[PDB]
Amino acid sequence: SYQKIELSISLSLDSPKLDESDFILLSVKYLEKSLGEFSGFFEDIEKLYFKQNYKEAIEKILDFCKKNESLLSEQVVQRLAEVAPRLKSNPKDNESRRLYETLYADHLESVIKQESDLSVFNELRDSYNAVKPEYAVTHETEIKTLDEAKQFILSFVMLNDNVELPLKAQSERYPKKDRSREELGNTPSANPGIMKPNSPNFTDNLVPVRDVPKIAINEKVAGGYSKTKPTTPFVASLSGTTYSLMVVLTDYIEKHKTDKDIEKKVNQIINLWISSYIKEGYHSYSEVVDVLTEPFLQSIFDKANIKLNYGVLDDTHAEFRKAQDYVFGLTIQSAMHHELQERFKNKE
Amino acid sequence: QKIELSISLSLDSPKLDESDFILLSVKYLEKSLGEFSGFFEDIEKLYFKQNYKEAIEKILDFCKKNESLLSEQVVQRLAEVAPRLKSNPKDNESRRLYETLYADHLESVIKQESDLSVFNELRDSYNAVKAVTHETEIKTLDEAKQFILSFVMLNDNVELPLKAQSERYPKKDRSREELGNTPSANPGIMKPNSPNFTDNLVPVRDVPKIAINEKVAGGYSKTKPTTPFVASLSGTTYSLMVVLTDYIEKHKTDKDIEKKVNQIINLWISSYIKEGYHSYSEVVDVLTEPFLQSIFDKANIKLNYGVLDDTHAEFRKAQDYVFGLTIQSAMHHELQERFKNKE
Amino acid sequence: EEEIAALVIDNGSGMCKAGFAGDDAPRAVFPSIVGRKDSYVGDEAQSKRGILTLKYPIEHGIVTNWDDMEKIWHHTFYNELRVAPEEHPVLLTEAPLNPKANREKMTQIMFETFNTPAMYVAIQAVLSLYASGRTTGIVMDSGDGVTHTVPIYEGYALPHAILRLDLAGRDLTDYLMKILTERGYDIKEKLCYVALDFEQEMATAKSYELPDGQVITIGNERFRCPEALFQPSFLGMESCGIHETTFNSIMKCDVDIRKDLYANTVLSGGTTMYPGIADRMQKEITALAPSTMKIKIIAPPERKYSVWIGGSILASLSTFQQMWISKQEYDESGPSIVHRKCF
Amino acid sequence: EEEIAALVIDNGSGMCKAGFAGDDAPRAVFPSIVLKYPIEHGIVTNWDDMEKIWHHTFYNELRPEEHPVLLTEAPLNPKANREKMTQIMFETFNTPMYVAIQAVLSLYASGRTTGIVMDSGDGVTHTVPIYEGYALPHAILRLDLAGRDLTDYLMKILTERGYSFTTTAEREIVRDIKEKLCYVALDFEQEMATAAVITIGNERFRCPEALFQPSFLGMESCGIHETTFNSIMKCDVDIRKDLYANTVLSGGTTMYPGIADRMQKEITALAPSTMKIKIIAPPERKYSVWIGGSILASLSTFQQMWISKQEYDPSIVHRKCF
Repeated sequence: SYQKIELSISLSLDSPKLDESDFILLSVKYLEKSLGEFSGFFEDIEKLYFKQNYKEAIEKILDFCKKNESLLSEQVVQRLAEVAPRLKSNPKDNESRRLYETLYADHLESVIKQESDLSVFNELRDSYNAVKPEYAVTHETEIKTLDEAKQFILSFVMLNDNVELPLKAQSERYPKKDRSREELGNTPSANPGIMKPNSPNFTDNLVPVRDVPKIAINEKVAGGYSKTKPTTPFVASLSGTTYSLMVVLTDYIEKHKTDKDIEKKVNQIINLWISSYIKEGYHSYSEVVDVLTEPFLQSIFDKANIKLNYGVLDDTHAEFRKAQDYVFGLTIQSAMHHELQERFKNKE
Repeated sequence: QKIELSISLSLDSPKLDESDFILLSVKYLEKSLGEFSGFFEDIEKLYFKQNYKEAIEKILDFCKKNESLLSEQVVQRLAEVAPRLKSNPKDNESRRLYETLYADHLESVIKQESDLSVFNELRDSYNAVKAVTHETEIKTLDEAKQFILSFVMLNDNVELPLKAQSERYPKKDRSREELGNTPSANPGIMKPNSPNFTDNLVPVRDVPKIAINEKVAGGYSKTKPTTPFVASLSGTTYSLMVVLTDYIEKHKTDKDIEKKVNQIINLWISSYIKEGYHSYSEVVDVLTEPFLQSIFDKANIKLNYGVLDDTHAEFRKAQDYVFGLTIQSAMHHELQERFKNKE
Repeated sequence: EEEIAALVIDNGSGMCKAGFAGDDAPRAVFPSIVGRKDSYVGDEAQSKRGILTLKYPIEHGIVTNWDDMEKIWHHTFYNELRVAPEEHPVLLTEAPLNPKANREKMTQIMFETFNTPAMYVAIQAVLSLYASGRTTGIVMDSGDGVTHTVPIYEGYALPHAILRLDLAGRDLTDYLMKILTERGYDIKEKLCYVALDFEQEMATAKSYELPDGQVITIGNERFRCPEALFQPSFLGMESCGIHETTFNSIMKCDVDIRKDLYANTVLSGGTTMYPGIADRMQKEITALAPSTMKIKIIAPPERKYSVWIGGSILASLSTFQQMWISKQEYDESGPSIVHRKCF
Repeated sequence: EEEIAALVIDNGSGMCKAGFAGDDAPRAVFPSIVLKYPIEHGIVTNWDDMEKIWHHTFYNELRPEEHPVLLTEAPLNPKANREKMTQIMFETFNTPMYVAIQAVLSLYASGRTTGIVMDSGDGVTHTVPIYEGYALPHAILRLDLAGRDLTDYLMKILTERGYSFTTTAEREIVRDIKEKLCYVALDFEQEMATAAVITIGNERFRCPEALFQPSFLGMESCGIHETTFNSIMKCDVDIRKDLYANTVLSGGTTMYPGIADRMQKEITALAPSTMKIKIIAPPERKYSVWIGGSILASLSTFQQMWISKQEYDPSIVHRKCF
């Protein structure tokens, strides 16, 4: 009966690890199903999930719920209304976001895979080799596939703190990373963006047993990023090596501002960096995005008139839905997690 | 409500005779009603007498008067099957059951009495006409009977005068056809087939097949059809009377002769029935003749013809007989139609 | 609604055939083995023959140990049919010439041990004819332990003609062992056939294999195998064959009924499943009989489970309602009601 | 209306256990041979024959259309051996399903949802770590050694003490002895020096020592003692305390008396000198998986973790189930 899918959320909305994110994801399903013209709302709230504006959208959702309380029920609005005021997020336990983002990257890749001319990356080489020649890349005359484009683009770690330092200093934000200097180690795991190794994955979303790092959040750095931006899934820092993409790119912007397609070609790169870095576990959308979105690093784009779409796809639906499903189950099986941690306590 | 319909399912029998109506109908009443002890005892007395036509009247009239305590299925269905009931001396199987059960119940009454000394005296009244070859004094009944079953030694040649006194002995139906031998279950109930309780089954014995010559005018099976078999008009009873009259002549003003002779006659009657030779209604009918009554009138003796007061026991087991006899016929019918509704 | 459904269990010498009423198939057939959980019944035991001493409760068709037979019933009702019997009425099947005890042992069991709501015992050979849709005839039941030739008339058997042979399926298989091992080579009984004239056939004197051992040609032993039934001499039993057992049987009857019998010869059992027994029983019986009579030999194909079919067709009868034994009856008349009601 | 029951089936390598939900008793336990076994070292290999175990299961033993069905699966089952479980039941059997990890079911039986469980059956002995009631892929470890093999071992060992159990019925005798008399010994070596169906043998402590050391058999794998530790150290240092203190023995081959005290010792010495080691053995370990599932099927909330027939309208097995 359907009233077991409704109770299920009445019961999934009562877990002690529910946060701001999971609410938006479960509610929509709840609205999408309690109802069955309201197409825009699941896109308006969606756009906001990719931007981490869970704050306003929770409320708009709970404004639609009341306005359309007619086609919904007293119970859904009651419950939904009780849970919202009491909401916070923890990077460590914000894991639905992580699935979304892990799945989003693979989505931004086909896109880039559908973006044919990969010559854009090849030309970028001539700019790296002039930034750190001592560490010059000397590879395929042509980067033909994104896997080739990706590995090299991930090779900017060769550009040391030395050629990037002029840039890292002026940021006010970078001095505020909160990655502790305690080398906690490596832990083996089943999915990369969802670094949590004990996360309930779907067997479909399972990758090989790769060894992921454990990173700690130094809560005491005054101004920790995690403190200022808690929605961002796991962040102990801000993307340092992004400062390096910029060197290779500052030299490129100025050499190919002459070309008229640079607007496209710069987003092809920035988007790829954003995707591969989220898939491979190195960072989070926002860790990378907040750096390039800096007063000093945006000037370069302004001078040559480039408008960046920092990897923002407006068809993020499949990813949304897939996550709505995550929480659904995660929440039920972790609420009985204590039904049998209470029935058992009735044997002793 | 399950019991009423059953008797309504038993009343469709193609083969129900008269003796079968009484038993089930009383059984219908024994449950529907449940102060009526006077009726049921009076149905047994008539049933023993084979006076069913009078009984049926009483049964059809007992329903009108007490129709209020019954159902309307009972009260119609009897007066619907009663006028079409004809007896058949061949297929009367319930009747035979009743009397085989009384033959065991009347000999026990004489096994309950201790003086089997009447019998010894008779041998001395037997030896005057034609020991009985026996040297063990008559002590038990299994020798008193055997010596009385031995009266068959007094053959036609020594009973024939009395045969020429009867006007009913000429009218006899047994056919001269030698039909042979049947391994029966019981002897009164000779037939190969009769459901028989494990209560009444006994060692396999071979019993004769009897044929009625129905051509005879006025034959016994014809005049009185209630009596089964071919009705056993007993000619061997005439040889008894030879000894009985002679016993009355030698031992005469015996204070206890009327007691002593009823012992001889009943046991004779109950030995002949149990062993299959003849049926009650006919041992009795030979003796009812006026010249055979006379002899007992010459000494002032009144013949208690094997009649017992407490025959409820035997009555009920015939209800359980006809009930199972009738119902199994009904399922049998069903099968026939349904299977012939398969072809 | 949902008047409760009956359960029918043919307790045979070799296997137990159980099912529910108004069905066309036995739900569960399993060996009658109790090996000894405190016991193992059924095919399971057959699997653990190692540490268990298997015993067969029903021997030669009749129940010898009641201690293990109760367990073929818990198993049947409870674990192969998964029904509590308290709820469902239970017919049982019985063998010809069943003593009285066993009929009173059952009643005690299922109304006391199993607290059933209704019971009923019936000769397995009657039910077999009930499948053929006949009420009068001769049924040659041939199980795995005992083969009988029981005459049934108007719904009832004639205990005097029930004839028995201690020759059976177990035996033929066992005899075959001698001969197979006599060719220098579980079994392929599904290739054996009964010849019309064994002697001609032996004057003509096909391919069977499993992975282990070898491909084997079924020898001339194929017809010899069922020829044991016809000539039990192969088993050195002078007991007469099935052709004869049947004729002799027919003649222990009144000569009025026989014609019917010669025309209603049902063959029952799996030992009769051999192809060609049909033409043989005939050729042979015709020889021993009045050429005028009709010899019809009737072998239906549902014969292996014929006993069951008739039983279902019997408990699946509206008119069977009355026949069953209500628990109170037992609670009143004791187990003796078996005879008073199950005739 | 009545609350129709759900059904719980643990399709096993050697034996199948079906019964009915809630019941403290599984109704049926029956060898899976169809003579060919469908399930292999824990993973169904011939599916077609298993469709048959199912007919028997649903019908002949238990007497699907109106009963929901929860088949059990294994850790790290190839997942396409999952969709198919979904497909047969919904389609062939038109069931009105949820597939679960046996191990998860055992811990669940324990009354707890986090620990590491050792499950020795006949096909495979798995050591699975469960946290938050979730099977952990990066730590699941297995051994293709288990009870069936141990029976075989008892055969060889006696084969040389002179008794001979060659036949098929005879093989069952061997299983019978392993099941009971033989035991796990606390100090093998002392006990193979005190050395110096009931025809008696001193191969009572050696048969289950094969679980601890598979060398007898000739297998190059570590004892269940270590498949456990190893698996543990592939778990976050943080959760180890618990796993150590929540170790449950389960499966039928753990019915050998005394595996407990040993599991404690061997691990204890291998373990951090400071952690907390606790082994929890239920006496009902033989059937602990099932019981585990009954509870669940009878949990009010699990009722929506199932899969609707319309929800089915086979890749929902990954996304609505675990």
